[PDB]
Amino acid sequence: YRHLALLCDTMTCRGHLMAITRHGVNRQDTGPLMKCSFEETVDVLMEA
DNA sequence: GCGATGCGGAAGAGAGTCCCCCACCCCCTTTTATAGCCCCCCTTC
Repeated sequence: YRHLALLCDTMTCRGHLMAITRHGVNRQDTGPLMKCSFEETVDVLMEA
């Protein structure tokens, strides 16, 4: 359960349903370098 | 009467898995020697 509970917590820790796509994982306030390694490498870095 | 605006729906992006003018050079022409090559007309039968 702890593995399942951890995934659900990360998807709801910010008070809204956060998808595990780029639209939810890159929107969270992480560093641009982490975001660029996931998806949208240049668009993420251009915005930063 | 006289304007002014937010939301749903549709659309659309965006990401993942040629013709002319201006130098410069060559050939036009003439002379001559050389000789193989080849076109053209003539001649043969």
